[PDB]
Amino acid sequence: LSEVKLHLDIEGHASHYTIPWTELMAKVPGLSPEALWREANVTEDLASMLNRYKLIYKTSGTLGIALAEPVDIPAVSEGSMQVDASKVHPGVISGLNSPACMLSAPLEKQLFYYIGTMLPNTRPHSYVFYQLRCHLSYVALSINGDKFQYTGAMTSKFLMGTYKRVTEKGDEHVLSLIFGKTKDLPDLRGPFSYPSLTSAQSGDYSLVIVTTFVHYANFHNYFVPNLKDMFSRAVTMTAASYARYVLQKLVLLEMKGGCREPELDTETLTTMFEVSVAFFKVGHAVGETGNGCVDLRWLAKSFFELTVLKDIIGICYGATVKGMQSYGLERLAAMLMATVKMEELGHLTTEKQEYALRLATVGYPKAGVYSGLIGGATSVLLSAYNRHPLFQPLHTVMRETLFIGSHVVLRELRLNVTTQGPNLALYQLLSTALCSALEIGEVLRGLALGTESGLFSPCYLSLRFDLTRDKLLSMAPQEAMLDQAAVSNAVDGFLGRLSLEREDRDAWHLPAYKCVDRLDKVLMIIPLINVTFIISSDREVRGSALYEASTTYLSSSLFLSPVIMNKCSQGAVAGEPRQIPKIQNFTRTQKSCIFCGFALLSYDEKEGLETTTYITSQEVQNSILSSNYFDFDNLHVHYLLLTTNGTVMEIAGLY
Amino acid sequence: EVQLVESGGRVVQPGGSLRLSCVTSGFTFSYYPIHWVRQGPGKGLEWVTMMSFDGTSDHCISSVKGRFVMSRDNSRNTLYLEMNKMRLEDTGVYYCARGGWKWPGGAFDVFGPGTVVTVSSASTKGPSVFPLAPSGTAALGCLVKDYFPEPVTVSWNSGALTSGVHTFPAVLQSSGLYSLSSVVTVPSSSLGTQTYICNVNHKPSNTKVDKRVE
Amino acid sequence: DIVMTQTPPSLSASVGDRVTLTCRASQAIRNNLAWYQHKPGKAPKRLIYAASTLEDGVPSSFSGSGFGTDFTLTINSLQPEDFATYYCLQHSTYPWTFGQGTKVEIKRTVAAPSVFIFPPSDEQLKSGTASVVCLLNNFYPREAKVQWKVDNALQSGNSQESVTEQDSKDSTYSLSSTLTLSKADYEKHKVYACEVTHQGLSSPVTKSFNRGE
Amino acid sequence: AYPCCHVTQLALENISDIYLVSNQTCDGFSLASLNSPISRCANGLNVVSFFISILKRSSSALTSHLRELLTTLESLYGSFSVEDLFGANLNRYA
Repeated sequence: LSEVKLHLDIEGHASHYTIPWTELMAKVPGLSPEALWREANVTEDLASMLNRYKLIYKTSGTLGIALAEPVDIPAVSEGSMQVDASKVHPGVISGLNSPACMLSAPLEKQLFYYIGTMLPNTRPHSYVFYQLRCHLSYVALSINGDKFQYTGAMTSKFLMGTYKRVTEKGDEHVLSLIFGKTKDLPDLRGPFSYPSLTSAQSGDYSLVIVTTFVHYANFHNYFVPNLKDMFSRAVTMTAASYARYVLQKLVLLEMKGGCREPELDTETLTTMFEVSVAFFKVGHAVGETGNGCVDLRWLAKSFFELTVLKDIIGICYGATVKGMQSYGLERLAAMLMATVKMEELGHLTTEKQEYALRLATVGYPKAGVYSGLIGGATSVLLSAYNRHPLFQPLHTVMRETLFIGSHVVLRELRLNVTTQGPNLALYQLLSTALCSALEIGEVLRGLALGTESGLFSPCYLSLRFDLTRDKLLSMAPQEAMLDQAAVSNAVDGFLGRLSLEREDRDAWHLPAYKCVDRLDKVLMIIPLINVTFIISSDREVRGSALYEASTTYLSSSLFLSPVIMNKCSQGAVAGEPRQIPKIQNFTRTQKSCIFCGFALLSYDEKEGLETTTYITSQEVQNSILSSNYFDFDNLHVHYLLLTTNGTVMEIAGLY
Repeated sequence: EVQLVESGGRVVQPGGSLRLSCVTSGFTFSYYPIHWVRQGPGKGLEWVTMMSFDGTSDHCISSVKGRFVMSRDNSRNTLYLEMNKMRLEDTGVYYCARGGWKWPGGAFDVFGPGTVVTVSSASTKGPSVFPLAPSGTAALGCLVKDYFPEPVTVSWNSGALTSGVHTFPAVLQSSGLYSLSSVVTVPSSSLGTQTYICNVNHKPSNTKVDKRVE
Repeated sequence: DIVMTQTPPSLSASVGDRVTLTCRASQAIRNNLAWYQHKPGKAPKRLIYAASTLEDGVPSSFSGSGFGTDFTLTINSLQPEDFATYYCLQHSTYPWTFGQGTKVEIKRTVAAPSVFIFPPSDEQLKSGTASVVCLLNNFYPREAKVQWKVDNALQSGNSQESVTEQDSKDSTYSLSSTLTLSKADYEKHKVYACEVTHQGLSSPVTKSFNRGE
Repeated sequence: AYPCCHVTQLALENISDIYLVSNQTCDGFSLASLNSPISRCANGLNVVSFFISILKRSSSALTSHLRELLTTLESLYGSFSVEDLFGANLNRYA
């Protein structure tokens, strides 16, 4: 509440400057140079000042050679509707074909709405930082009974993840990682100098490590990051691909024995910070572009990944994301999902299907407002299934396409409310048909090598429960070149993804599920239209009839109970089950869809079920008969036809 | 914060050439395209031209099409504007603003300070100063006629007379010379006793003249 | 070429009024119009961006609305620093075009101009040119009409008017109408009159001199 | 005497002028004098960073005079070596 002049010696020049507080204190609302003057112990003797500086860990391994920023957000498509996050006006975007984008100025306002203290006055930070309060977002977790915490606080400018450990006593060990553009780094308080704390500096970006010499030693026991590699991934990776990179590590850790009782190792703590970078790179990219507009196709891509990453972080750790979602983008995406034919979504482009399904997840999160979005994801699966050579391992084009559409379906299975079962059941049936022998075969090879097929397979959501440890081992890649402990690792992890109980993303939604006495003995369910079949080794299934294949005196049993119109029976029908009629009076080529709406089961007597097929169209049925699918010369293999009639039939020969 | 500074202001003969410079600091220069807007004397703002992000494409309004060429050096952070066949209508104050922001779709944020552009050939010339003689109150003044170019500093009694002074905006006569008048109202009872002196300074000719009014 | 048509061209209101500016497009510009406040001498500042988005550092009294054809800038409560001239801007299809702009004068009660007239000075006449100066001092509103009558002949196209900005203390305008003649034509005539028409006058009053009195 | 004073741990409002030493004036020490328009001794490095953070927080202090002070303060702040505060004699003055 005054004005002050500042005189000093510049190598022989008696320069003086006059700093006005009457101007600046009113001009910039956040400034109150009284608290700043207090925050520097301006009377602190050089002794105690020297005492404060020595305590902070300084960077020995301090370098990092230049990296190039990936160009992440794309230039506006000519004549897009540059559109307001706060004011999402009806019919402003016309279709998916319409170029569209949300302008970055208020989108930044809606991501970093939350406000709080970025640099605390907690012990390690108040020694080094002029305390700051900024608009921020944070990713936060707490584990080991709240005695190990991580907090990824970030602005549109820089991110500080900070680790905190408790030693079973009152002692707290604290270590923080500060990442951002070098110029945007916060204000240093004491005699401190940024290079001393900079572990990596490339072009415009930096990575700073802040901790006590006491504490860096206490973390060095279990946490030695490859600071070099983290910095390159945070810099050179596009914000959407970075969020997938982290998403890979979590899911390939989750089904494994990693995050049920987390291990406080280098890798997991490395990932915790990399989660914070994933959200921050998206917020940083939007904020740093200036007063422009972010292409919606980019936004749908990048905010799909964060939304999946938000889910998987909720399930591994008791973790929260606070301040990286704009309701404006969610209404914009939701309004564009009234544009398009959800029934005919699969008819469109590779590019358009992904962009649509991304908007569908982003539009209504907390799935279950307008439940027609499921039918859109189902349409992609169906249109993929027919053009996809059945039973084959889906190539990375189709698999990535279907993973995006799988998330909409996955959040409906979370609900207790059915939300229009019909589309939902058709998705699981098509997933079940796609879970074939080599679909599993390529996935397990993909989990032995950690490759892209490790994240997702339609089998995860299928109606297939004959899957256990022993069954997978028979279908694995046979190669001696592969580590058959990583093969054993793959079998363990795969079965951890589709444990029928304590997963909630396999079952408890069907109408025909009520007709089972013992649910653990059910191997598979085929929900057709007008009928659903219960394939189980359970004799007491309250269905319309009971078939028992000639299984063997090896496998417990093999029963097929058809349920007519998903209305059960009073009690399981008693007496001998029906024999499976054998059929040879059936010609191999058909020019009509005589098998439309039917199911085709392939089972080995000793192993169990091998493949399921849903005859959905003419090109599906002609793909079955014309191919080498029917091999009766193997007597160990039979072919079951499950009809909408409610009948079970075996195929023994063709002309 | 975000500063745009434009420097190439001058005086040009009609039809001649001038080169404008727009020095932009405080942001990533290459990730932005630029726009030019001019305000003529006593006229509204007019969009003139846009410099594209790449700089290869230059799109101008119909009046200046084919006469204006924009070149931007990303390393220099400066956008250069080359103007050819300058017209009398082109005279005004030119502003540059950044528009496109990860670039194609454009719009202006705050501009720079602008630079003065005067397309009038005529001549360096100091003004002629004529008294304007009065006839319970009356008023007197000072006619500052036929100078070029603006501005002219006017004060009364060397700044000791402040009340009721009105120094008008200059008008650009058809001759090409600016003409301006400065007047002041005085209580009529002061007419013989207080001395009224007119102080005219034309810096662009280095002529300073005093004028007694009676 | 899209034509942007702001109404009004000028407008007056006191401190704290609700001021509404309109601006219409010749075609649909769908949501790509902006507003800019330009104080004279200084730089223009953008106020609103997408016809809707109030942009940072601008007090919230300003609001904008409209789609396609009709757009609006409304300053909810006029403040003294909002005396300015405001322009709308379409960026839909370039060449981009402004409106003619709306200047927002700040209001005053009606007051008549104190009109004086000055013959050509003796000093000027010695050099062979004659300038007749008519003064309109401290009136409101801005709009006024000054025609010259030389020997009752309504003179055309040898007069130029110059208007002060609203004075900072009394909010009044002032006007200099300078009548130019060769000394040859000034000695051939004997009556020189200045006739001011103003809203604040009961009827246009004519100030006049016969040559050399 | 002693333009290079000695610091030991009055507030900002009652302060008017502040003087800073050169990087060779006090053998590496960053020392300052705070006074009222009566000189007290201040930690130079703490003081310099304060103003630097004040100017950094004021990105809207777009004066060519003020924004030149900030960039001159920053080069000044880096010229001092706290790292050279070895077993250097800490009580050379006062």
